[PDB]
Amino acid sequence: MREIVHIQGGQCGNQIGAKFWEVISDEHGIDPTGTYHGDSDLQLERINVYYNEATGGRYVPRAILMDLEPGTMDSVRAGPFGQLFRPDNFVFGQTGAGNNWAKGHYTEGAELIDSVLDVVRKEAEGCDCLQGFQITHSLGGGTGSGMGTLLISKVREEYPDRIMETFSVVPSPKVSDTVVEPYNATLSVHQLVENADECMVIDNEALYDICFRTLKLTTPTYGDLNHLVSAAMSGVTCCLRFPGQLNSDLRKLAVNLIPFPRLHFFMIGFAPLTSRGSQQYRALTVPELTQQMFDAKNMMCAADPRHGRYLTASALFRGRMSTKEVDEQMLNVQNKNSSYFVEWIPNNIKSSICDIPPKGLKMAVTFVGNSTAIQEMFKRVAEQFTAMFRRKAFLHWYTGEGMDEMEFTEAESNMNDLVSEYQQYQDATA
Amino acid sequence: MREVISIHVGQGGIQVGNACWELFCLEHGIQPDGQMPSDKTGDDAFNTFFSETGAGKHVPRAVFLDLEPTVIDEVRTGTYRQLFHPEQLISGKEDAANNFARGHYTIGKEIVDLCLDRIRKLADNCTGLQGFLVFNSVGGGTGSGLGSLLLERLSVDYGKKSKLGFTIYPSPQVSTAVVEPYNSILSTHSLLEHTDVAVMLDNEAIYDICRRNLDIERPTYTNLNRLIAQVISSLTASLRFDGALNVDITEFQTNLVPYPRIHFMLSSYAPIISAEKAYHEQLSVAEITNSAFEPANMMAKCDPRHGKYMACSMMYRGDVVPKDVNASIATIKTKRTIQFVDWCPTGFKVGINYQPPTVVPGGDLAKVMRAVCMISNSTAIAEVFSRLDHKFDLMYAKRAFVHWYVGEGMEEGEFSEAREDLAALEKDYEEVGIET
Amino acid sequence: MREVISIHVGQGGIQVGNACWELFCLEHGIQPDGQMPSDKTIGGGDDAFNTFFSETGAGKHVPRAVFLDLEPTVIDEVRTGTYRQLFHPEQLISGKEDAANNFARGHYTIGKEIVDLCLDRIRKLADNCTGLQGFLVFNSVGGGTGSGLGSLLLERLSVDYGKKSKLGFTIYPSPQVSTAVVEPYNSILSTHSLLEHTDVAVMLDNEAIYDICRRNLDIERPTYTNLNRLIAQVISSLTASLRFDGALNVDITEFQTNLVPYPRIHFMLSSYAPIISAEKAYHEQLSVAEITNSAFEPANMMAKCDPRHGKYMACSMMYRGDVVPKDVNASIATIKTKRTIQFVDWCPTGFKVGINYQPPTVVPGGDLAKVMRAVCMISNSTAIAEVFSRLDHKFDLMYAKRAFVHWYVGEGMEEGEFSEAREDLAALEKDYEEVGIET
Amino acid sequence: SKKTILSGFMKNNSIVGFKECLDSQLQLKDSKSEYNDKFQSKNRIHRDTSIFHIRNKSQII
Amino acid sequence: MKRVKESYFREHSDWSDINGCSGAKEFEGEDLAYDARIKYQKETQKQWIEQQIREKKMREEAERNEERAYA
Ligand SMILES: Nc1nc2c(ncn2[C@@H]2O[C@H](COP(=O)(O)OP(=O)(O)OP(=O)(O)O)[C@@H](O)[C@H]2O)c(=O)[nH]1
Ligand SMILES: Nc1nc2c(ncn2[C@@H]2O[C@H](COP(=O)(O)OP(=O)(O)OP(=O)(O)O)[C@@H](O)[C@H]2O)c(=O)[nH]1
Ligand SMILES: Nc1nc2c(ncn2[C@@H]2O[C@H](COP(=O)(O)OP(=O)(O)O)[C@@H](O)[C@H]2O)c(=O)[nH]1
Ligand SMILES: [Mg+2]
Ligand SMILES: [Mg+2]
Repeated sequence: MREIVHIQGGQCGNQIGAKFWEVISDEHGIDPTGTYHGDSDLQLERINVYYNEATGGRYVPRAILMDLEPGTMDSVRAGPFGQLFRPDNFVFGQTGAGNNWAKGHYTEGAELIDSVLDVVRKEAEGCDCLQGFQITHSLGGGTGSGMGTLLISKVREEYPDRIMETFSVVPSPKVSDTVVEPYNATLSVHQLVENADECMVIDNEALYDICFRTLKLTTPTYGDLNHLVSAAMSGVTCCLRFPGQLNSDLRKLAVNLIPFPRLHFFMIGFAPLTSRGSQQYRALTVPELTQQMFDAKNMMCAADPRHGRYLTASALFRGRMSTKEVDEQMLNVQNKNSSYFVEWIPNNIKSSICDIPPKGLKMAVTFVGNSTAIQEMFKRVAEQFTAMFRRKAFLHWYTGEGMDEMEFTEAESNMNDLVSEYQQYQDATA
Repeated sequence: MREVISIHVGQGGIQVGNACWELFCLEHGIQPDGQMPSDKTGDDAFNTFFSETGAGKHVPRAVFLDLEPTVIDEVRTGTYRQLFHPEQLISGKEDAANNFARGHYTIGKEIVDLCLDRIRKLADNCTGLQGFLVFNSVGGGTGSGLGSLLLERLSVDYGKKSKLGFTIYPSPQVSTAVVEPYNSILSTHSLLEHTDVAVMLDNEAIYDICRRNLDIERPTYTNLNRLIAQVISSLTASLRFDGALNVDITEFQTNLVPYPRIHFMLSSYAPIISAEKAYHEQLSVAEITNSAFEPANMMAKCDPRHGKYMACSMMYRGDVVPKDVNASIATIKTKRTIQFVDWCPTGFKVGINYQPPTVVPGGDLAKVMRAVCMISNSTAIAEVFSRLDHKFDLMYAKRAFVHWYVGEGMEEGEFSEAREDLAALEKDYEEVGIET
Repeated sequence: MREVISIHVGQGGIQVGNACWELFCLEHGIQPDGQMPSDKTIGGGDDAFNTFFSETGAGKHVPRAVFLDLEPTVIDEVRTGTYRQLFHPEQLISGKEDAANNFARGHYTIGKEIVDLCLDRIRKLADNCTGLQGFLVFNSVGGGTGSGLGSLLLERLSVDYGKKSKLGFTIYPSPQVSTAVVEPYNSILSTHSLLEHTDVAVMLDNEAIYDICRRNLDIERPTYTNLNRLIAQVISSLTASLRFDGALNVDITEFQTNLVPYPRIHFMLSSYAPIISAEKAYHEQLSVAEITNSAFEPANMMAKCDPRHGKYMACSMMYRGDVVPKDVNASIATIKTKRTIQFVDWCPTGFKVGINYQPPTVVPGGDLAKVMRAVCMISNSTAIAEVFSRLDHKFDLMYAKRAFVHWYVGEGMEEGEFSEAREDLAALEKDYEEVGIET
Repeated sequence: SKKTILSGFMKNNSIVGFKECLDSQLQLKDSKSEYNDKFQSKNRIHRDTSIFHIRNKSQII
Repeated sequence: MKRVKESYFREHSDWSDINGCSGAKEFEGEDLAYDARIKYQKETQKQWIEQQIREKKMREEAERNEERAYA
């Protein structure tokens, strides 16, 4: 029933998938052996959305894991709940990409794409009623940034009516781990803008900031970051798996969130988050939820919304709540901050309600906001790219396998055009 | 399923290979016999360096070459005699005697064929071969000649396979021989267009480090070999131990060498403290990463403060945490005495591995839960080339010692092209170092 | 998370460092070996020692100080001393050749071979701390190596940092008591250097402390150990508020915010009370009023100067013990009522008072008694010009016939530097003169 | 002692991929056949009309 | 290569251990063992000091003995 299949690639994508599948499995009450041990009816009517049924009464996730090196999947198989994934789904190369976007998009990914395309076609054809595809990947690593975009292009050429999501990890210039981030990041964005139906950006700097300031915990880790991001994924599609006061599908969110076809890059947020010491003080109410949800520092993107104007916003609530307070609070927050909302799109907030809360909570909020404040990410990325590119540094690695500087220049020009157009609507007035 | 092949030529190469293979064996828990540690009791990591013989013992994927038999005789008589395969310790009959021409044109060509046969016999076994490591004292005739010959032969036999050269250039003022400028320049002319990555291993800096830190006022070659082996292990741990952020051998030529002509780096290791005060300081990640960038801690006798930085690759092994690493990176960037080149906004590559550094019995270093190994490409390395150039021209002004090479099959002009290649390298470095 | 960095240079600097560091050791309860016997402290939390020591994770605590010398006798004595396990093995930098009381040797010939090592060690120590409050420096001005290295380090630090506060506890030769015969020359050169490179200078001449220990401690044969103990007690009283809780805390930044009206005139003189031996301590009352009265007599002063000959610009008082704010204010009121002490006209309010609760500690084998009240004094007054005038007279007398200048010109230092030093010091007395004039 | 014990006699006479199939696929009872599912039921003169309509979504197979 | 450990000291948790965590209320990044961890490792780390100290002194004796014989 309007189900979705999962695609994950790269070491980062595999690590995100390992936690997201754990979260969804625990929310649906499924053991790592694949046997149900839940307690409520609601955990099973819509179980076909994420799980396929095999003989013997067990469930298997409908995910496909890819990489150019075998270590990452041979490692995730050792993690908890690693038994769920089907060995036929794993696809790996024997070489790896080495953070070369050209290598992972032209030479090795080109020959590897056949098997993963075959399996994704089989998986899509098997399910009765498609809803869409979701991808999780990092733009800083060569294998992800190349292979994922190439697969996006290939599968978009085959399924033009299906909806597509990308959860993209954009490399920040503060917490920088490799020296070739600008090149593959720009080349990834150039291909992403043409094909991705929705793109949703996550920054490790923002994750560290929120973990350090809101959680106030001593030692963060990639596990904690994956925990936050997995909660973010579960929030958007909860109401697709459970009933509620107002159902809202991915297509509904897409219709109500993107005014123009080329403006589909979102910043998201999850509420509530509280420290261990402060969890016993705060009272979970709708005002607290919305005030934390519109907080600038709660955002999982380093971009600051108050530097720009919201094109539109969407909020998904989880738990048993009455619509009066939701609507009144959203009206009040729209009225009290009239400066930060562009005026020619009146009533630019969408709300949706699901009555099944996350296990252990009563009320939760997942927020997706299309704002013009994201332009600074692309501005700094393009600045670093042009500074490192004017001297033709780190270039022959990309040019040694069929790539030329014309593609680089075209990508830079396209990205700058996107930035200029995206800021054009910021100053538009009626 | 990933392997690397080790090549050790020259007396220094042999004397450092022995030290590094003691360390690898201790790391993987093998006894000198080559088996499991007796009958007191298999994670499958040894495949990176060792290969299972089919029944019990392990044979390393390394080859030793020499023209003078001596060191081969002692290694075949010592305690590791049963460990190595009897027919991979290639020994010649007459040494080149500090003559580059002898080892490049006269007597090494009869041994290079057997060496290539053995290299093929080791390579065909491997299936996911990452590449080759080569060790050679550059200031020696046979070492330089065979190192060259093997480099150009491998470059055409294999092609795209990666090779890493850990060469030991002569010190600015301390040297054992009197003719090493000639063969060092010729060897550099050879390796410039054939080696993917080259690393400085000058001996003066290591002597100074041992004197200042280990408090050893009478150190010998063994300590230097132990330090170099520690560098090797810190570099190659990532392939055989689990880590939060892994770096392969292929993830060096894509991050550390901005242009193909520029592939010479210099290294540093931290912490380097004698055990008598080693843990009377907390050895935190911040202080170890500051000591790593300290100019007095360079593995080569070069001062980075005289030039800019293009690339820095650091591998942390032990109890490091990414937040602490990033916090240290921020402080290093904010520090004013270290400046990066303009066209490189971010220049740090970072790798994390969980296996702690080891201590070797009879060693000098203390076994610590945290360590960092740094390899940097910076403009300051032109000074050593300049001083070697001056030393070479001082010799060549009166054509001294030239007969010893002319009479060995190589003609008069080869010095000219080597000098021109050095000049071109200096041109390239000082052209890159200028801001836009 | 608040730290200071200590610099000791010269033999006098090392000997003062020994006393101040043993005092800090006993105050914070750390053991000489460096391993704490462990406890839950009595003031200002358990982070107190962080002000002076640094944690190695567990075990020995490394003091935040650096020792410099060129003659290895005192450094070797410290290295073989009872604190051999306390100090870091290679932060005690020692040379080979002494400057031999010649400022030129220590400022132009053999200073550079050690200043770089000092700078590197300062780098390593400064990278440890996070909230560095400032630097303190200790040196003897009448000694060649101490003077030259102090001048060079101040000049180099002024450009290495700039805005960070530096305090200097200098010890001038006494008006008639001196050991060397050429100390006026290098004293004049050192002041000519440090006038432009020191935020706060404290005068600590030796004849006055001799008179103090003679009159008060009833000791007819004191030695430098007693003087160093008094200096250490002064330092501890000055810096206690940084680590011990009190009603009115005073930071290091609230000295160059209350004591130096203009950047030029930053030389101050410090007094202490009570200074009494145990046997006669059985008599008096030890009240705040009488201790603050005792802090004001020129006979109690540790600088050989007479404030009755000039006006006071500023006053800083640091009380410690069981003092009461109302009692302190009453004492200030009585002092202002008193006529024999006159303030300058343009300074209607001239007192900065701080209160700390921890009473002072007594070192075993010492000479002071255990007291429940103490007050420390840092005053800036116009009477300080007389010492400068006296050294002017002595230097003029010795330079009238150009004696000993052959050496000073022989190590590369030029002939003329004496003249500009004379002009600078003369401008200094002149400035201190028109400062005190009434409008 | 991981793969050193191999020998030709043991190697070839050992079925590896076509031995007994894994469980949870054995689950059919051999004798139970057609005409026997229903024609061998029992049959009975008066049927039972009790039919239950549970308020749960029917499982789809 | 592999990532079998989330952090270096603690391994992954048992499936029984992760009972909830669908909502973000427990993170295990709050540690709750930081001071104990440091205090524990530092003591054994001192022990490595003193053990190396015996080795140093023993080889020091062994390096005087032969010259004592040579005299
Ligand atoms: N770092 C280091 N360098 C060494 C060592 N042994 C020799 N060397 C260097 O090697 C140079 C001379 O070459 P050798 O290694 O002795 O012998 P070779 O390389 O085979 O060349 P030939 O002497 O012609 O046989 C010396 O100048 C040393 O600098 C060593 O153990 N460690
Ligand atoms: N009050 C006091 N003064 C000291 C002490 N030690 C040294 N001095 C002063 O130092 C001056 C002489 O210099 P020294 O300390 O002997 O040596 P230096 O300062 O390092 O300079 P050099 O003599 O060149 O080595 C004397 O005039 C003393 O006033 C001390 O322990 N107490
Ligand atoms: N959120 C998250 N980010 C990660 C993780 N591992 C790596 N990264 C980020 O991804 C960047 C490198 O990604 P990379 O390993 O090259 O991705 P790949 O090339 O697809 O394998 C680094 O800058 C990290 O900040 C993870 O487990 N979670
Ligand atoms: Mg030799
Ligand atoms: Mg002296």
